[PDB]
Amino acid sequence: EDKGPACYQVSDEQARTFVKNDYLQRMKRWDNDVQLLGTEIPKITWEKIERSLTDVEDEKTLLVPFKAEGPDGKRMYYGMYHCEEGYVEYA
Ligand SMILES: [Cl-]
Ligand SMILES: [Cl-]
Ligand SMILES: [Cl-]
Ligand SMILES: [Cl-]
Ligand SMILES: [Cl-]
Ligand SMILES: [Cl-]
Ligand code: NA
Ligand code: NA
Ligand code: NA
Ligand code: NA
Ligand code: NA
Ligand code: NA
Ligand code: NA
Repeated sequence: EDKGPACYQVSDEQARTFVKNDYLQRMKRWDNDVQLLGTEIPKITWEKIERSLTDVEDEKTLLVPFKAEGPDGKRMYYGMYHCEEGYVEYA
């Protein structure tokens, strides 16, 4: 049923490798964001990934925050990695 591990199995490094690969892939097609940053390949700097103190084995999403910077812009992103399913959502 699961195309993916439980979030408590995923290290911060694995979480960041996935969100980075995913975001850079989708950045190609996101016009508003590319025009904003002025590049399809921004530089990325990570923030602290906060995990729940309680119900650790039950967490379904890891929040992976990062700034993406290009020549014309810098913007904060909140990647919601849904670990068990194989995807990220962005707010
Ligand atoms: Cl960093
Ligand atoms: Cl992060
Ligand atoms: Cl977090
Ligand atoms: Cl779970
Ligand atoms: Cl749940
Ligand atoms: Cl922030
Ligand atoms: Na299952
Ligand atoms: Na996955
Ligand atoms: Na999970
Ligand atoms: Na890392
Ligand atoms: Na968009
Ligand atoms: Na989280
Ligand atoms: Na789903």
